Amino acid sequence: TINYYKDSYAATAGKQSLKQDPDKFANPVK
Amino acid sequence: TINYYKDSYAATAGKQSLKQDPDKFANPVK
Amino acid sequence: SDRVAQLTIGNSTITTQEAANIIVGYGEWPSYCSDSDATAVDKPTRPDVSVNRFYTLDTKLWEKSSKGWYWKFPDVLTETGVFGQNAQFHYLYRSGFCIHVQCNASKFHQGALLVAVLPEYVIGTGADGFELQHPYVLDAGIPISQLTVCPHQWINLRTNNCATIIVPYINALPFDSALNHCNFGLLVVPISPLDYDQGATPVIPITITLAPMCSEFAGLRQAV
Amino acid sequence: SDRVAQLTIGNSTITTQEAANIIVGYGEWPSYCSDSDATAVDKPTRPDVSVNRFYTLDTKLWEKSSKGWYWKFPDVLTETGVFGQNAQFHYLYRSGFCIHVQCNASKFHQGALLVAVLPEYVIGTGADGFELQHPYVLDAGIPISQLTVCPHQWINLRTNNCATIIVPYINALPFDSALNHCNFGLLVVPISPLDYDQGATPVIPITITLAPMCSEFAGLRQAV
Amino acid sequence: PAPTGQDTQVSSHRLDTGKVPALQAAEIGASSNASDESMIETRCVLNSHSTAETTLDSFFSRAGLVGEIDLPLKGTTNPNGYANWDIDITGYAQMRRKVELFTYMRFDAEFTFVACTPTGEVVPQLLQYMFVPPGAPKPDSRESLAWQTATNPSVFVKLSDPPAQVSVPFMSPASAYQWFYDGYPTFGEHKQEKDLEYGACPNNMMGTFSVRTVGTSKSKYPLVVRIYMRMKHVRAWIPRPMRNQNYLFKANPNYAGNSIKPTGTSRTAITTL
Amino acid sequence: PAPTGQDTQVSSHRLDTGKVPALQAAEIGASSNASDESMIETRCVLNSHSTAETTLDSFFSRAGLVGEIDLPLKGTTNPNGYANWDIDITGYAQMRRKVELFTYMRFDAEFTFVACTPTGEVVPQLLQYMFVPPGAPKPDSRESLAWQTATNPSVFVKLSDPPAQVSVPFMSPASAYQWFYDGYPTFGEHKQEKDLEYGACPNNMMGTFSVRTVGTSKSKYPLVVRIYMRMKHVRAWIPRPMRNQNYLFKANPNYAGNSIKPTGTSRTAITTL
Amino acid sequence: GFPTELKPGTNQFLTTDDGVSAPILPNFHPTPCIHIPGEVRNLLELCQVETILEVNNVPTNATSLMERLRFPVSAQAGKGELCAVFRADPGRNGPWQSTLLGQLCGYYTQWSGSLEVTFMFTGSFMATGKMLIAYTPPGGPLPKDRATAMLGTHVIWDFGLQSSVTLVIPWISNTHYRAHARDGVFDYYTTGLVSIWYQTNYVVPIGAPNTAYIIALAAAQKNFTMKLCKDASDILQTGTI
Ligand SMILES: CCCCCCCCCCCCC/C=C\[C@H](O)[C@H](N)CO
Ligand SMILES: CCCCCCCCCCCCC/C=C\[C@H](O)[C@H](N)CO
Repeated sequence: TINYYKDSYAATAGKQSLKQDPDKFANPVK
Repeated sequence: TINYYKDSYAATAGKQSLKQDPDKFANPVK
Repeated sequence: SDRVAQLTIGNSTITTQEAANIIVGYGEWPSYCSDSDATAVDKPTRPDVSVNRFYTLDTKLWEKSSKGWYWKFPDVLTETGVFGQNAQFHYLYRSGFCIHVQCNASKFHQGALLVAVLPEYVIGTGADGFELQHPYVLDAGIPISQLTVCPHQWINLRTNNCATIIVPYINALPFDSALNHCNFGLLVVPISPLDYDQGATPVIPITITLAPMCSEFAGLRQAV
Repeated sequence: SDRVAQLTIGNSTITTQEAANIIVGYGEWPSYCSDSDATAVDKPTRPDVSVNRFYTLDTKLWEKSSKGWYWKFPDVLTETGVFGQNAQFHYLYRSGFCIHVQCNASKFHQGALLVAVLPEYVIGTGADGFELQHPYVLDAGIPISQLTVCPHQWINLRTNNCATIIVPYINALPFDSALNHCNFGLLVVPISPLDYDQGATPVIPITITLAPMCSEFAGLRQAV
Repeated sequence: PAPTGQDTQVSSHRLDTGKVPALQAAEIGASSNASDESMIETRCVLNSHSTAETTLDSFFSRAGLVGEIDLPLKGTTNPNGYANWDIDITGYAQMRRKVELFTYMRFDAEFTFVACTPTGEVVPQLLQYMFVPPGAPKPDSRESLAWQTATNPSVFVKLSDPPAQVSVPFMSPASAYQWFYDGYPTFGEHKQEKDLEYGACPNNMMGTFSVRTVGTSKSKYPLVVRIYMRMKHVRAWIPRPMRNQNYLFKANPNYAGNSIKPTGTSRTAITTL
Repeated sequence: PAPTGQDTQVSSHRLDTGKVPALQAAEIGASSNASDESMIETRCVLNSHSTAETTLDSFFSRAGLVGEIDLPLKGTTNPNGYANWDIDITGYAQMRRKVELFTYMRFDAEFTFVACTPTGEVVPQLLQYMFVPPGAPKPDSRESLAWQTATNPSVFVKLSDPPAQVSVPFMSPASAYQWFYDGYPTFGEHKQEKDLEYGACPNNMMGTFSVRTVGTSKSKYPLVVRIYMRMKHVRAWIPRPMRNQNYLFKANPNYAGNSIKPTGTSRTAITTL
Repeated sequence: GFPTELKPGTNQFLTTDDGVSAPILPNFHPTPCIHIPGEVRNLLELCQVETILEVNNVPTNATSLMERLRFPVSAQAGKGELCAVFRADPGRNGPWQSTLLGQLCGYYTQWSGSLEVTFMFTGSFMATGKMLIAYTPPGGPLPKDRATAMLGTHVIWDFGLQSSVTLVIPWISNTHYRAHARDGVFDYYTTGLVSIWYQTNYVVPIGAPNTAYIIALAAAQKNFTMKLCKDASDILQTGTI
């Protein structure tokens, strides 16, 4: 993220973290 | 504070310091 | 081993000899509100055994030309039991839910049901439930073929006769009112129509049973 | 120091600036049923904050020719609040009680009251209380002069204006029904009649406030 | 972690009784688990395809039209050189269908305003965009006293300059925005009138947008303003089935009941393509 | 320190005589000290709400209108292409009510001047803003010799360019500005004429603002200039009750005596909402 | 001051740009975020959830719009009759348009990976039979009989206690990615065909129904990926809203 002001919500989107949890919706079986 | 000139009064507002003294006005009892 | 099942909570028990395992909604068991999530300043009440038990709501019949039914939560229980009394005597409410749907037939019947839970079911244009008018678009302009993305189970008359869903508290606020907001709605739609030949029993009732889990109340006032 | 007092429990608070200390009935604070005393097999419910709070019942007037009044416990609260709802939804009940009597007048009035608690008050021949017909014999064939052997306090208009009594659970059974048995009865009798000269305020109301402590319920069924 | 797609391992034929990957029981409610290397004979493939374009930020951080304001010279809408526009996203289908896939979202925003004449020509003119939070005094004319913007944020810009843009934080009292609200906002009796407030969530009403041409007398050009919105730092919860039928009203799932249409296309017979 | 709001600790019921948090004596003149955890039964809440938006800098560092200058072609105010404006803040209600909450302030400033035609159109024209400290020669015409700005600061700018802005220091002889001055500025006898100087503080008269269109002959467009002010590095002392009635005159607490109005709204009965 | 130069790219508003902008509210802190169950971190997480497929998309009228979710099965003369066919192209308009995978794929130009279609039998308990499901790779036309369809990859499905079988469509292609297929030139990316054939019969004793139905659910495998985001081809409005 690149920022030029004093507020964190004025920065760029940046690069997220590649994580997946496909079992939350596909395999919710106890 | 960010400044680009030789005078301190031309800078930005910046971030203050969070301090409170509520007892000055609410509890002035000796 | 996942063919017989017994679920007990409070002072009620449910048994079934043809089950289809248990679906936990979004892979999270219900829990209480943590000290960091809370916003109220008054200590809440947790009646525990007196409001966490199985309730039987009503019976609906399955016909060869039925459309489907849906219910709303927790609107059904506001006039039933100690859970109803506490709901109208308090302003803030939170709880989980365990829902059990029963429908049994013989070996010579056929048909299939779609049991699903859809949070925030806004309907476009009580405890007894309503009947859908346009089941293809779920009465809200969305196709039913994509309903499986929600926690769901099937009732195939040749395989099982029951469906179990456990749903935690789903909302953007730690507490909310039980008389003005319905967290989710339960849907039961017949995808494959019922069929049998003359001479078999033509009445195939469907009954709904459910039980709140880990309830909490706050904000005492007069009954409204 | 025992002249100002504040009592708080649940979400209610009571303040008084002219008190007469606090009487603990029989020198025992209320408590819960121990594991050795219990006889039931089902886990009881303890609503805690939702049923342990101060309730105001009704107001009675003090006249120069009054006889006295008495109430019954816990018969008064069976139609009031969450305590009432739980009482009719459960079969077994136990609890303690904290009772506060308020009656204030000016410095030019005079008179005295006798506040006392008498367990198992069988009457010989609701929430609003009754008026005694033969106060000398307590309407049961016993002299009132010996009533002080029971937990009691006085309301002397020149000294204080309130009386506080804390009473634990008194019975021969660990649990009992709240709709068929009255554990004790509260008595308020004017021993020294009220007196004032014309021109002073002639209305001297008396109001009763009380609060259950450490309640417990068991045996859930339909409301009766 | 899942930075790339899964590989494929070498497999051979299997003839044994008791283990059956193929047969399943979909009545349980869980998706399949049989893979390619368990039903056919496969080889070794080293997959290196990136999955970074399907993230929430990669899918929502694109600008879209959400608003339209007209300031005509002769007409009936805004003939006084000022306009008031309540902040809503549900005004246009492309963005609405995208954002309605989920139930709760939490995000910042970047707003860009493009202004020009109805014919597309650019003329020298000055304006003032004013953000009016709920409860603030809303202007009622071109020379209203509320235009002093003593506390409310405001922007002065010209048509000939590049379009102005600002960054916007998350201002909801709740923990996230919700596009569906199954309930009512008041403790009333809900006889008939309250039904017009069905689904009206107070947690989504963020304020009012005000625009005027800086001056005392009437201007000389008709003007149009277009508001574009872009999302960043996006989080989502609880996906729901996508929209099927046409839209009719803002903040309402109403649909045309007499004209109902299937999701896809149709053919003549099931045994023929 | 106070970076966040206070938490709430777990409390239980108390029945004891002698300690009474509830009863108080407001005749002393000090606010209460009883808390939530001392009058009702409370739980444990971990508060993490920030208090950084209520600071003096966070409340005063927002621009506001303070001035207005007209340079018409035909009229009676300034028909010669030059204007003189004494620096005052009390000209407009929104900013005045905000700044009058306190008695003494000490701050820097950032001034922004926006210029355009009365209709809002932007035309190519050149001007000159000149700051005239007290005691300096004030210009009297468009071609005055004092416009050489040999020592006084001055700014040359065009209408088509973005609005000009400058930074301003604290120039008072005193230790802070004061918006109220209970006294007179001269040792005179105060018979009647001096009463027009009641409250006139010489420590607040900072100078004069001068503007003209650079040229020898009359210009071709009417022009309007708007002055916006923003505060930074703000300190305040001795707060006072806020304003109630309407304003009548600059630097005067006068109010309309015949039309006096209550602070808030009114109802019919005290026992009914 | 510092001398600079302007490159020929100034003053343009680019929608997909990532840039910095001036905030409007100085020193603002948002409401804290509580834990809400069911968070999505990638559009691929919910691309692997089975949804109902509309193989029998014949009817169109309002009252029978629900009949598109299943296709019938009954007893025949045991000559290997045909049941139903369709094209296995997720992005192309057709039966796949009714699934969540089909709708999401419309937002992305190119895709790659293996698909998976699951069939469920919803007949009586005493009805038995076997079916053959075949997938013909590109190049071969629609099979004219079972003996011609059995050449491609196929699976034999047996009715019983386990009522569901899954046919996996392996990623067989010449290119690393495929664009969306359509009629005309863009048929170069066609994935193939799917057919369902009777194996022996649909046998049923006396006193039991003669007609049953099958429900098909489709999803994607663990190597499914998409790229090159675009806009959908359908706009759900007919004017001002
Ligand atoms: C220069 C001032 C302009 C800035 C104004 C924009 C700030 C507020 C934008 C709100 C962001 C979108 C969230 C709003 C709520 C929901 O989208 C809709 N009300 C849906 O009901
Ligand atoms: C380019 C030159 C323009 C700069 C002129 C502005 C500089 C002086 C501004 C004064 C700052 C405000 C303080 C002034 C005094 C009080 O506000 C009022 N007189 C109140 O009585």
